Amino acid sequence: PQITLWQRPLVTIRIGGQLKEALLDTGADDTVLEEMNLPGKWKPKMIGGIGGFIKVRQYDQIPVEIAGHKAIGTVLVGPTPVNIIGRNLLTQIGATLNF
Amino acid sequence: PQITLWQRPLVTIRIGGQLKEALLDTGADDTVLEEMNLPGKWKPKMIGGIGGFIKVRQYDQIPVEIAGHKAIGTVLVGPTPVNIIGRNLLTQIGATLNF
Amino acid sequence: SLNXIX
Repeated sequence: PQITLWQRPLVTIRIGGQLKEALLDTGADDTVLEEMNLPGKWKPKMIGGIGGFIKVRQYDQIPVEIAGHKAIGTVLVGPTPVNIIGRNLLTQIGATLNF
Repeated sequence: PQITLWQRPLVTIRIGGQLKEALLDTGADDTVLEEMNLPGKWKPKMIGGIGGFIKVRQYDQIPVEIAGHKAIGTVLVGPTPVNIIGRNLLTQIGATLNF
Repeated sequence: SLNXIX
C-alpha cells in the first residue's frame, strides 16, 4: 500500500494465532505489543519515550505478518496502550516514508 | 525524498532561524519539541507516550520548514527524548507510508 | 494525544 497520515496508521498483523491492529511507526525503534501470553523464552528490558520507562518482556525470532508481508524479529510485550510496529520490522516489509 | 528505516527517520528542520534535528514520527499525533522558546502565548497541555503523561506548553500556528517543505501548525514543547514531527505537520508536507 | 520508542 500507500498509507496516508490523516488518521493513525492502524493495520492488521497476526501473531501467534492472534490477528491484531498495530500502529505503523517510524518513531519506534522496536515493536511493542500489549500484554499477551506468547510461549517462548524472554528477557526483561526497559523501553522509554514521552513519560519515561516501562518494563517489557523481550521475545526473539517471532514471526509476524504485516498486511500480508511476513517478517520475523524481536517483539517486546508490555503494558503499552497501543500495538506498535517499530522499524525493526518496518525495514523488513520495505516500508518507506515519502513526501 | 524516499526514506528507509534502517536508520532513524531524522531530518533537519528550520523552526525560525534555528536548525534542529527531528524525527519524522507517524506514530505521533502531534509535534513535540525539546524545551525551546518560541514566540507567542502558550497554553499548558497534556500528551502521553509509551511511558505515561507529560505536561507540555502549546504553541499554535507556528511555521516550521521540514527539509524545505513548508508547514504551519500546533507545535508543542516539553520533555521529549528527541524532537518529533507528528502526523499534524507531516500531512501538510504530504508524507505517506509506502511499502 | 498519543506520541510514540527508545
